[PDB]
Amino acid sequence: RVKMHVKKGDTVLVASGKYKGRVGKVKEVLPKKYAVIVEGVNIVKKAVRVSPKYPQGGFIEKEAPLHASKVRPICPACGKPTRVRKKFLENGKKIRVCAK
Amino acid sequence: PKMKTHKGAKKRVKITASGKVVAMKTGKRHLNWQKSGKEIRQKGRKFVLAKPEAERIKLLLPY
Amino acid sequence: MYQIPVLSPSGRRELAADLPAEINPHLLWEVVRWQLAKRRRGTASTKTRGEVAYSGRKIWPQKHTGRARHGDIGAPIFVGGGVVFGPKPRDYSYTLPKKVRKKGLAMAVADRAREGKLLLVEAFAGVNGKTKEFLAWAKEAGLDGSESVLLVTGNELVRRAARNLPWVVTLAPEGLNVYDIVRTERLVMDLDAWEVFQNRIG
Amino acid sequence: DLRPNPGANKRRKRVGRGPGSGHGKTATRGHKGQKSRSGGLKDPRRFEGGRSTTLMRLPKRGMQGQVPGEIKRPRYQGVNLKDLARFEGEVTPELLVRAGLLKKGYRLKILGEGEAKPLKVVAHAFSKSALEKLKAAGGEPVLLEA
RNA sequence: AACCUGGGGAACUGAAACAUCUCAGUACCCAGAGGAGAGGAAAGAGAAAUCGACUCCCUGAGUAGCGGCGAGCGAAAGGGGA
RNA sequence: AGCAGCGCCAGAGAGGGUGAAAGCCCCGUAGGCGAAAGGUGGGGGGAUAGGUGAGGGUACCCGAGUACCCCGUGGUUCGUGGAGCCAUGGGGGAAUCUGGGCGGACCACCGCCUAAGGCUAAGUACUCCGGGUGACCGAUAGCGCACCAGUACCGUGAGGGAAAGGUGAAAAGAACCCCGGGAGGGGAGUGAAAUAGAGCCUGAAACCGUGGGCUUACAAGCAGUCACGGCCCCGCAAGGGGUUGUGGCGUGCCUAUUGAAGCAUGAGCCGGCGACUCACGGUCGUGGGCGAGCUUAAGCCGUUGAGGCGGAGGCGUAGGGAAACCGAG
Ligand SMILES: [Mg+2]
Ligand SMILES: [Mg+2]
Ligand SMILES: [Mg+2]
Ligand SMILES: [Mg+2]
Ligand SMILES: [Mg+2]
Ligand SMILES: [Mg+2]
Ligand SMILES: [Mg+2]
Ligand SMILES: [Mg+2]
Ligand SMILES: [Mg+2]
Ligand SMILES: [Mg+2]
Ligand SMILES: [Mg+2]
Ligand SMILES: [Mg+2]
Ligand SMILES: [Mg+2]
Ligand SMILES: [Mg+2]
Ligand SMILES: [Mg+2]
Ligand SMILES: [Mg+2]
Ligand SMILES: [Mg+2]
Ligand SMILES: [Mg+2]
Ligand SMILES: [Mg+2]
Ligand SMILES: [Mg+2]
Ligand SMILES: [Mg+2]
Ligand SMILES: [Mg+2]
Ligand SMILES: [Mg+2]
Ligand SMILES: [Mg+2]
Ligand SMILES: [Mg+2]
Ligand SMILES: [Mg+2]
Ligand SMILES: [Mg+2]
Ligand SMILES: [Mg+2]
Ligand SMILES: [Mg+2]
Ligand SMILES: [Mg+2]
Ligand SMILES: [Mg+2]
Ligand SMILES: [Mg+2]
Ligand SMILES: [Mg+2]
Ligand SMILES: [Mg+2]
Ligand SMILES: [Mg+2]
Ligand SMILES: [Mg+2]
Ligand SMILES: [Mg+2]
Ligand SMILES: [Mg+2]
Ligand SMILES: [Mg+2]
Ligand SMILES: [Mg+2]
Ligand SMILES: [Mg+2]
Ligand SMILES: [Mg+2]
Ligand SMILES: [Mg+2]
Ligand SMILES: [Mg+2]
Ligand SMILES: [Mg+2]
Ligand SMILES: [Mg+2]
Ligand SMILES: [Mg+2]
Ligand SMILES: [Mg+2]
Ligand SMILES: [Mg+2]
Ligand SMILES: [Mg+2]
Ligand SMILES: [Mg+2]
Ligand SMILES: [Mg+2]
Ligand SMILES: [Mg+2]
Ligand SMILES: [Mg+2]
Ligand SMILES: [Mg+2]
Ligand SMILES: [Mg+2]
Ligand SMILES: [Mg+2]
Ligand SMILES: [Mg+2]
Ligand SMILES: [Mg+2]
Ligand SMILES: [Mg+2]
Ligand SMILES: [Mg+2]
Ligand SMILES: [Mg+2]
Ligand SMILES: [Mg+2]
Ligand SMILES: [Mg+2]
Ligand SMILES: [Mg+2]
Ligand SMILES: [Mg+2]
Ligand SMILES: [Mg+2]
Ligand SMILES: [Mg+2]
Ligand SMILES: [Mg+2]
Ligand SMILES: [Mg+2]
Ligand SMILES: [Mg+2]
Ligand SMILES: [Mg+2]
Ligand SMILES: [Mg+2]
Ligand SMILES: [Mg+2]
Ligand SMILES: [Mg+2]
Ligand SMILES: [Mg+2]
Ligand SMILES: [Mg+2]
Ligand SMILES: [Mg+2]
Ligand SMILES: [Mg+2]
Ligand SMILES: [Mg+2]
Ligand SMILES: [Mg+2]
Ligand SMILES: [Mg+2]
Ligand SMILES: [Mg+2]
Ligand SMILES: [Mg+2]
Ligand SMILES: [Mg+2]
Ligand SMILES: [Mg+2]
Ligand SMILES: [Mg+2]
Ligand SMILES: [Mg+2]
Ligand SMILES: [Mg+2]
Ligand SMILES: [Mg+2]
Ligand SMILES: [Mg+2]
Ligand SMILES: [Mg+2]
Ligand SMILES: [Mg+2]
Ligand SMILES: [Mg+2]
Ligand SMILES: [Mg+2]
Ligand SMILES: [Mg+2]
Ligand SMILES: [Mg+2]
Ligand SMILES: [Mg+2]
Ligand SMILES: [Mg+2]
Ligand SMILES: [Mg+2]
Ligand SMILES: [Mg+2]
Ligand SMILES: [Mg+2]
Ligand SMILES: [Mg+2]
Ligand SMILES: [Mg+2]
Ligand SMILES: [Mg+2]
Ligand SMILES: [Mg+2]
Ligand SMILES: [Mg+2]
Ligand SMILES: [Mg+2]
Ligand SMILES: [Mg+2]
Ligand SMILES: [Mg+2]
Ligand SMILES: [Mg+2]
Ligand SMILES: [Mg+2]
Ligand SMILES: [Mg+2]
Ligand SMILES: [Mg+2]
Ligand SMILES: [Mg+2]
Ligand SMILES: [Mg+2]
Ligand SMILES: [Mg+2]
Ligand SMILES: [Mg+2]
Ligand SMILES: [Mg+2]
Ligand SMILES: [Mg+2]
Ligand SMILES: [Mg+2]
Ligand SMILES: [Mg+2]
Ligand SMILES: [Mg+2]
Ligand SMILES: [Mg+2]
Repeated sequence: RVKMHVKKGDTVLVASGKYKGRVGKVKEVLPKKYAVIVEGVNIVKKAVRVSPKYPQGGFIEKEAPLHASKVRPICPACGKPTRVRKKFLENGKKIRVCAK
Repeated sequence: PKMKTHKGAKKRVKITASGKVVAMKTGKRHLNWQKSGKEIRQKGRKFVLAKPEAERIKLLLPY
Repeated sequence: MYQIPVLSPSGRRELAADLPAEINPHLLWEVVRWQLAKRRRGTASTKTRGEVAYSGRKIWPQKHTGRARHGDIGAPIFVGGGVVFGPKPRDYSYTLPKKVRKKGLAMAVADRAREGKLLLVEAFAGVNGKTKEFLAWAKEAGLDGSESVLLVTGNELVRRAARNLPWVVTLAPEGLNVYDIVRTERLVMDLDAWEVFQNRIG
Repeated sequence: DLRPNPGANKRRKRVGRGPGSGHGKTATRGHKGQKSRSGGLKDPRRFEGGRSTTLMRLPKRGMQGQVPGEIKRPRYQGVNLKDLARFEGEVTPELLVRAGLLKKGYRLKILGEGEAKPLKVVAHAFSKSALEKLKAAGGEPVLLEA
């Protein structure tokens, strides 16, 4: 509980470091470590693989998780904080001064 | 906590208004048998002490 | 001294006062110390060789053992052992004579007034608890914020204003204490609060 | 005035002495050097020699006690008419206790040195010599009775 | 866990030995109570023709007094409070 | 998130986090909403149980092995004291208001209170549990336990009882090649950094080792010091650093002692742990407030690192005497 945070799976800006300014859809959000997967921090793992099955695993430079604080959601206007407004029934979240 | 007054010494020693300590003359109750009228009279009055006067002061302190 | 600056919608009518002249630096200190000592909380505590988990058994015979010579491990010379004169909880406060509490209080205010920083205001355009308002009022009041200010006043709304403002410390009328006074560079207090200050001393 | 430089005015000086150092008070305690300086000597003020304490003196004090204890008897407070003459009007036990030198003491008894101002002085007892001073310019209101 | 009440109840130690005394009705064993427990509406206090259940704090007071009148031990009424 | 530039919020500039030092990036903070369900709840309201009178006659009742007395003891400040009051193990043993207990033996007087049946909230104590705060600790500290500890291990048992925290921002945790059986290395590669490489931050000291400089096989020593000389090393020189050839001189440290280099004590060496404190009262000194006055204690009100109120009480203004008493004596 309460583990919830900023955004989810969608479009987001990265105000981090090595990938400052960059923008992209967050393909994953792991709340346990409070980090999210975007398209920015992607480092090269040399490892063949941890599990012997499937001989070739990948020298892949796949996406590395990223602290969920350096990424900010976004809308028609670039990079915005997140207010929330209760709809005529449900509970939707408007941006700095617009909708959704 | 709270020093207790030494009752045994209050019961036998009054401190003067200045700071002196007075008490009755010793040896007048028992040894007696027939001593010069001078003795028993000299023994009637009270006296002042010296150094231990300060010792005994440090008991009747709350007093 | 006497003549204190006063501020009102009508203008800067400079009034006067009755506060003493001689400021005893030391006396002031005593009172500041006293405030800071009463607030202390004797929360610091350690466990004596007595209050400690270990047993009581003598560790060795003490004879033809060839070892040193000991009792229980709880002994202070025994890493893990009890502490020697380690702090226990205790009260750090005392009753500083009332006469002095008043003396210092006057002298503090008096001092701040003699430097010419005591401003007795009255006009408060700051209608509600809105920092902006007070920030404006103070701007036109000569309080650019280049100086720490002990704003004393009865109005809880005026509080709301300077409350969050960093370079300012709000405070109730009876809250007057030499510490917060001396603490700040400027002192500004409502005339109604100056009346209650006058009640304790004036 | 700022927080710097209010410090104690050159004589508070919490300079407590530290006995384990190596210069000043050193190997032994502040003073010690011997034995039976280790945990505590007898009293010794009122007490120790080992011989008959100076308790050789003797209790003359009679009435020194009794089982049920103290007897409830009226306590007379000596109040000099010198301090009495200080203020002026009509001195009664009420006034002297309200502010002065009574302190709820059971009774009042004016007396002694000083010069008597003209006024009624209600007390519970008057010194023979005290009755003269006030008689020579005032009234002598004695105590109650019932 | 500790707090509480009742039944039973030490010694070291202090007294610069020690036996009364002190440590202490403490340590502890036991029975019981509960968010508390105990106490509680006078066959009271005690000197004021006064007070007005009980408990708790401040004071009274290291007073009164007890005491191999040693070491030590140590109330109550009354007054200010909850 | 530093620094420079231009802004903005603030009933919120407590704090924590984010690759380093952010009011405005994230979680919060100020301010403000909220329970179908369970618990709590006279605070507000309602209801019931219950209770409420004047004068006169009668003298029926008003707590029994009880009061009371005596023997033995306990409790209280009370240690047998002149020894009451309360309680009661043993023996004797009443009365019902013309009754009966108490006011420190006992008696009379005056006054107090109604024993021998029971119940009663609050104020009070504590802290296993939750939270908040710290001129509290920071892994030899702090709880015995920051870590799968009342564990391992020890003891028949009761019981005793440890050690042990930290890669980095991210695992990116080092594919592939080379030596090797492996372990471990060497390249390569990641990383800001790899003597941050995995019980991995920093990484001190004792202790072991490799390389270099000065030095030593006719020499006698608490191991140093003073001098001169030689060799090497920083600077042009003047100077300074290192080393030791010869000469002069020279009885370890601590403790304890009349006396120790002592053939008196203690110490293998290094690192860490380790001993004059606090509470109340007292006495002298000292800084300051007030002054024949000075000062508050619980507590109440305020505050949430604010004070104020509260004179009950204490010390002081008179002493002397065992006391009655007297009083500048
Ligand atoms: Mg598959
Ligand atoms: Mg491959
Ligand atoms: Mg004299
Ligand atoms: Mg005789
Ligand atoms: Mg004879
Ligand atoms: Mg003769
Ligand atoms: Mg004679
Ligand atoms: Mg006294
Ligand atoms: Mg123990
Ligand atoms: Mg244990
Ligand atoms: Mg022991
Ligand atoms: Mg034992
Ligand atoms: Mg032996
Ligand atoms: Mg040995
Ligand atoms: Mg230790
Ligand atoms: Mg340990
Ligand atoms: Mg250990
Ligand atoms: Mg410890
Ligand atoms: Mg207070
Ligand atoms: Mg502020
Ligand atoms: Mg010295
Ligand atoms: Mg000493
Ligand atoms: Mg000892
Ligand atoms: Mg001793
Ligand atoms: Mg001795
Ligand atoms: Mg002898
Ligand atoms: Mg004994
Ligand atoms: Mg003795
Ligand atoms: Mg013996
Ligand atoms: Mg006892
Ligand atoms: Mg008992
Ligand atoms: Mg309660
Ligand atoms: Mg109860
Ligand atoms: Mg009850
Ligand atoms: Mg009861
Ligand atoms: Mg009961
Ligand atoms: Mg009672
Ligand atoms: Mg209490
Ligand atoms: Mg007291
Ligand atoms: Mg006694
Ligand atoms: Mg006793
Ligand atoms: Mg006792
Ligand atoms: Mg009372
Ligand atoms: Mg009361
Ligand atoms: Mg800087
Ligand atoms: Mg705040
Ligand atoms: Mg900064
Ligand atoms: Mg921040
Ligand atoms: Mg909130
Ligand atoms: Mg809701
Ligand atoms: Mg609600
Ligand atoms: Mg209930
Ligand atoms: Mg209910
Ligand atoms: Mg409800
Ligand atoms: Mg209630
Ligand atoms: Mg009804
Ligand atoms: Mg009627
Ligand atoms: Mg009749
Ligand atoms: Mg009859
Ligand atoms: Mg009948
Ligand atoms: Mg009948
Ligand atoms: Mg019955
Ligand atoms: Mg009786
Ligand atoms: Mg007894
Ligand atoms: Mg008895
Ligand atoms: Mg007893
Ligand atoms: Mg007792
Ligand atoms: Mg006896
Ligand atoms: Mg009986
Ligand atoms: Mg009858
Ligand atoms: Mg009848
Ligand atoms: Mg009858
Ligand atoms: Mg009748
Ligand atoms: Mg009858
Ligand atoms: Mg009597
Ligand atoms: Mg009568
Ligand atoms: Mg009575
Ligand atoms: Mg009854
Ligand atoms: Mg209660
Ligand atoms: Mg807790
Ligand atoms: Mg360690
Ligand atoms: Mg360590
Ligand atoms: Mg744990
Ligand atoms: Mg874990
Ligand atoms: Mg072990
Ligand atoms: Mg075994
Ligand atoms: Mg052990
Ligand atoms: Mg790291
Ligand atoms: Mg890891
Ligand atoms: Mg990890
Ligand atoms: Mg390896
Ligand atoms: Mg490499
Ligand atoms: Mg490298
Ligand atoms: Mg390497
Ligand atoms: Mg190195
Ligand atoms: Mg490193
Ligand atoms: Mg390596
Ligand atoms: Mg390895
Ligand atoms: Mg780090
Ligand atoms: Mg080694
Ligand atoms: Mg070796
Ligand atoms: Mg040689
Ligand atoms: Mg050159
Ligand atoms: Mg030079
Ligand atoms: Mg030489
Ligand atoms: Mg000597
Ligand atoms: Mg030798
Ligand atoms: Mg020997
Ligand atoms: Mg020896
Ligand atoms: Mg030694
Ligand atoms: Mg040896
Ligand atoms: Mg050693
Ligand atoms: Mg006290
Ligand atoms: Mg002291
Ligand atoms: Mg003196
Ligand atoms: Mg002093
Ligand atoms: Mg001076
Ligand atoms: Mg005052
Ligand atoms: Mg107190
Ligand atoms: Mg109020
Ligand atoms: Mg409050
Ligand atoms: Mg505040
Ligand atoms: Mg006096
Ligand atoms: Mg004279």
